Amino acid sequence: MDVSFRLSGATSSSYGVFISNLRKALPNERKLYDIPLLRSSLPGSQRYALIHLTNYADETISVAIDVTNVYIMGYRAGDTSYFFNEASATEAAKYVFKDAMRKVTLPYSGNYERLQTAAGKIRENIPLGLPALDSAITTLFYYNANSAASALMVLIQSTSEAARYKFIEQQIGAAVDATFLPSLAIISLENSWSALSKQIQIASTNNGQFESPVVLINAQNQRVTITNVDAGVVTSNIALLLNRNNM
Repeated sequence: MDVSFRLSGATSSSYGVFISNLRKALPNERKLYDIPLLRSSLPGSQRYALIHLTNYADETISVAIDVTNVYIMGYRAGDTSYFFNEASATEAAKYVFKDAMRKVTLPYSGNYERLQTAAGKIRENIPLGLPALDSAITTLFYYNANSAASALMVLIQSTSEAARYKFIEQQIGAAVDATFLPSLAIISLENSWSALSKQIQIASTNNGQFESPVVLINAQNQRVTITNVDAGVVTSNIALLLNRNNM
């Protein structure tokens, strides 16, 4: 299922609607504690979906994502496609944006470690919020190489991370006319998706108890250890689980 989000006239509601639609395009056979469990894997012809993003100036880029883990493989702007420099993207290039006659291989893979190095900035130094997304779209639309890395980090957190965590969704969506620097509470959630997903799956057959704790940071910068599905992050935050079979 194709989905989309328009910055022109965007509101907290319209962003919520978009995130809601993004989550819906992700297939799942089961749910654990009402949280959809993503597929272990899918055939190339079902593995990808597109996210059409339109900035204020009405310029649009299509972002390709792997629906089993919500990872961005690359994006398309007009007749040019852009793929991350990694095996995942190379594989996706065989299925998406195949009519784009210009194919560009970005100089980095899509993980934070690589991107932060290319950007010379870590996530916490990069503003988020709808206006941030607009600007990121612009730099990707015209491919402003020296700013693409940070822009991609804005794109990832505004889509992938937002889909995974309702909290991140709230924070980014509330920032309609201004931006903000992401808290460690947000970064913490982003860094712990695999772990939380794994522990919740184990918990489903381990009396609701985690095998290993997951440490997060709350809004007061204190470390909070998660050990069971009664934790708030499990009850009222995490909106998708990465399959144990799929990293």
